[PDB]
Amino acid sequence: DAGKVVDSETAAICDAIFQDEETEGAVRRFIAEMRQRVQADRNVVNYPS
Amino acid sequence: MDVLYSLSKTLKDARDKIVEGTLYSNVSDLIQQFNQMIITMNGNEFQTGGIGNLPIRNWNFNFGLLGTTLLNLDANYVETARNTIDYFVDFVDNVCMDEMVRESQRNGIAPQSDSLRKLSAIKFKRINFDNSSEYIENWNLQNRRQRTGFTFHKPNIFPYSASFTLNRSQPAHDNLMGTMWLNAGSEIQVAGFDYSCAINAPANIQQFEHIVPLRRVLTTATITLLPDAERFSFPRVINSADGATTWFFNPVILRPNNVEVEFLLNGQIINTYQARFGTIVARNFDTIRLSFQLMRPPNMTPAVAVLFPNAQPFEHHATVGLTLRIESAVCESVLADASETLLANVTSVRQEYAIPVGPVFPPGMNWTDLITNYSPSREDNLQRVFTVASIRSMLIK
Ligand SMILES: [Zn+2]
Repeated sequence: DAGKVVDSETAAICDAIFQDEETEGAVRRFIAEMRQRVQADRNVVNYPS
Repeated sequence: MDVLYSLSKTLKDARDKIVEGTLYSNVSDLIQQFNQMIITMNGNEFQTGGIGNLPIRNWNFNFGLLGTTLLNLDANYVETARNTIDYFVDFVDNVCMDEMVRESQRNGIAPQSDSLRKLSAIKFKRINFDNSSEYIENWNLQNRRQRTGFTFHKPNIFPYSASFTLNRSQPAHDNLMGTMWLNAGSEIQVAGFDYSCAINAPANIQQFEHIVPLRRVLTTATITLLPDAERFSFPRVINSADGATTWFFNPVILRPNNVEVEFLLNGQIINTYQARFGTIVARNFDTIRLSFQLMRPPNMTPAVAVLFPNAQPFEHHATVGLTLRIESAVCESVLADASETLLANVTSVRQEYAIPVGPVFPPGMNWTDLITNYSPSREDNLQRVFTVASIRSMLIK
């Protein structure tokens, strides 16, 4: 779904983990499912890095 | 300890859910757990046994992951997983037998074997799975100081005891008074007697009493009360107090008059029941106080009046008794009972491998000697060993 990461290099790192044939199943399945949390009131955001 | 239960939970589920022909979506989340067991366990090495006749074995883990690409599981996928499960289930047997056999006196709640101390690192914490059993749930609630509870069917709360008490005696032993009792398992049978049948008592009534203290506090018990002690009803000969001589007891049995059963907690009366037989409850208690009395019958037919004269030769002795029995109760410490076999698994390991007597437990794991002096140092060891015996019972019956 619509998920985001924290800047431009942590998207370039996690894309190469998704591609190569060595990473395990619980890590490759995970980075298609990690989520930010916006929470418009209280002004607190969360982004993976 | 928490990761030893988590190894056995997903080896039990791996033999049950990974069957031939099943759909892959039924086992899609177990294989992610079972592959993540293997990644954590590879490269490590272990050593179990060494005490008694328990042999020394070395363990080494180098396995490969399972496939995650079929739609229905076939016989290649089952037979390549059974020869991985059968090595882990042999490892867990020898860790559980290594821990049920050891004990300490300073802090018995800590792990004692070499393998279970090594599994308590933060490297192995990712193997942790759900904790849904009764003993592993009470292991975690009690570790944070929250209130726990074990449910028993006929709990072995009374140590074995069979004795008497003479409130009136002479060396001829022909005019006696007192009580007799048997406390064994979860059953109390007390019986009071009087040879004169209250011929000289004030208002022809003789009062009896029997007080049984417990070792641990029971909660929400279901108790059956019946107005006869069937064990102290026949003629018998009994030795004296110091084993010198023997004395004879020939009973006839009246009904118990004015029965009062009280359920105490720190000397406070929680419950009471007055001439009420059958099934009763007891919400919170640690001391049972039985009270009952003998009354001479004021009207007697000629067949009865010959039995109880006024003079000294009393050939038929009066007897009044009760019978109490705990069906099920909830305690907070571990005990033994009549339904589950956790005490039998602990003693059978120690007897098989010829284990020497240690500093804590009685010789031969005698339950009468263990509930008699049930110290807090023995309670922490007994919970640590019944919990390991509960983990081993999932894999190996
Ligand atoms: Zn039963």
